[PDB]
Amino acid sequence: DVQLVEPGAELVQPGASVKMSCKASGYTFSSYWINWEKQRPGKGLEWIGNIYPGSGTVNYDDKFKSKATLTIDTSSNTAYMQLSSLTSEDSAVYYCTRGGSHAMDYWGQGTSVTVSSAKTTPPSVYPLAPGSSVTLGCLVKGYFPESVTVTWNSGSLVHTFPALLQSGLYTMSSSVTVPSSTWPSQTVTCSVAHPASSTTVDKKLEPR
Amino acid sequence: AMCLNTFVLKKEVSETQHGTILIKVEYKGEDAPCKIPFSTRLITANPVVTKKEEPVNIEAEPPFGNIVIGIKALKINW
Amino acid sequence: DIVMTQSQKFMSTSVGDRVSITCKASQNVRTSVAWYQQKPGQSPKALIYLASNRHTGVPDRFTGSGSGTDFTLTISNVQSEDLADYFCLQHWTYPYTFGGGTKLEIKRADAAPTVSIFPPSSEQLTSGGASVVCFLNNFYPKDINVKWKIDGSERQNGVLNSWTDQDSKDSTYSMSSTLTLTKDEYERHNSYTCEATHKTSTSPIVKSFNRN
Repeated sequence: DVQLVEPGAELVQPGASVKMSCKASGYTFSSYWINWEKQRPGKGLEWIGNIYPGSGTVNYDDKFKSKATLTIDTSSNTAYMQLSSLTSEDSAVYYCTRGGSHAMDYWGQGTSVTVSSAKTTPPSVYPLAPGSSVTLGCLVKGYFPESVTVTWNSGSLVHTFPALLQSGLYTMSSSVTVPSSTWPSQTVTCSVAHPASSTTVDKKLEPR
Repeated sequence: AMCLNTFVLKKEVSETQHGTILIKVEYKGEDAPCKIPFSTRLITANPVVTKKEEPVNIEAEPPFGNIVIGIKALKINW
Repeated sequence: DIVMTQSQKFMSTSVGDRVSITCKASQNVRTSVAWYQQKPGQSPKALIYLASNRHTGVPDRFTGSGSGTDFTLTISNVQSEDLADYFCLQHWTYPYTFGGGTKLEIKRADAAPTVSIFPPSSEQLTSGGASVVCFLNNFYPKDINVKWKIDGSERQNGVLNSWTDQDSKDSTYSMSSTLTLTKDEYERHNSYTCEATHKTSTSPIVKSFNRN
């Protein structure tokens, strides 16, 4: 099975540099090209460049010559991309893919790079209880960086709302809808995990 | 009109991901913008020099088993 | 550079229908065009190579066509699982360039939103903050208006709206609206109202609470 392994996320400050890896397995690394792509939300994908491990050939999209540096290590079957003089415009998901005559075939899971001066911050978790089905929720406010998970009743029980910036910090919410016979008679809890801050907060939803 | 001065190889010719050959040239003439003279098949639609300073990428499909750019004309073997 | 134009940012299709997504190249790229499918939170998946060849494992419902400058991806018998962004890519010459993508929306019967309002919690109020939350859940079509009112007067300052992607499970949309005030300003008012205007009703769907 062809696999291109990339780290999930990188958090970096403006003006810094970041180096990400693309570890290839399930095929002969030196026989195929590797492509690098940038994807910003609601934006057109861009091709940064390509690399041929079998020959050492590197081609850059001229738009990224002042931003990206592509390298390889045939001994570890790994391709790397370094992005330097980082700005908020560099915040994006960066994909590697295997290439050749049929273009991008298998793509990596992508590395989500956040460029920000914001400090890693744990979320404040607020219950959302009303003042036949009942809708409940949890408001997950003032955290950094992305992302969080909101789990309802140890995953037994939903809408996850995409995070918004408010301001240099994220805020998201999650709703759950249950029959009015299960709540408040039985406990409904939201479990909020923020791996970046080593936090896990449970909020039991109370009536009133 | 066609470029009348000298071209220099800015990088050794290499094979691309899509099976063409990539030829990076730098122009030395005063007459830019101009059309690059090319003779052996040309893949680049309108190979043109925009500015003297700016190198330009030319792509070609080489036949099985010599390339001439300019008119001391740049010579390339594949 | 070669420009790959996908003129349709969004395409809406009923379950079982055929949809054709176009990709127009700024110059002749012969048959060096690939098509990818991308679902939210996933990496792109290769569908079509060299304009018309289906990748192994790709269903026969997906067909690529065209050469030169006009390319089309056709999806027949559209299913709930086809909800995704589809994009083209030219690999005729460097730099490789992608089309802007086309988001495929699945069309279905109307669904009225389930509207719920929530007062700020005691925990938030202890920190000097107050967020009033309104969920507008499982509605269709996507177009919706949310209006906030404080003691009957329209409030626009401090409202932040978050929209989900179309749900693959039921083809509906959901939205959360949050009105953030200071604890001080929140406690100077009594009634908080969230109103949703949608195709499904002439009069807005109103949800409110009174602090008293």
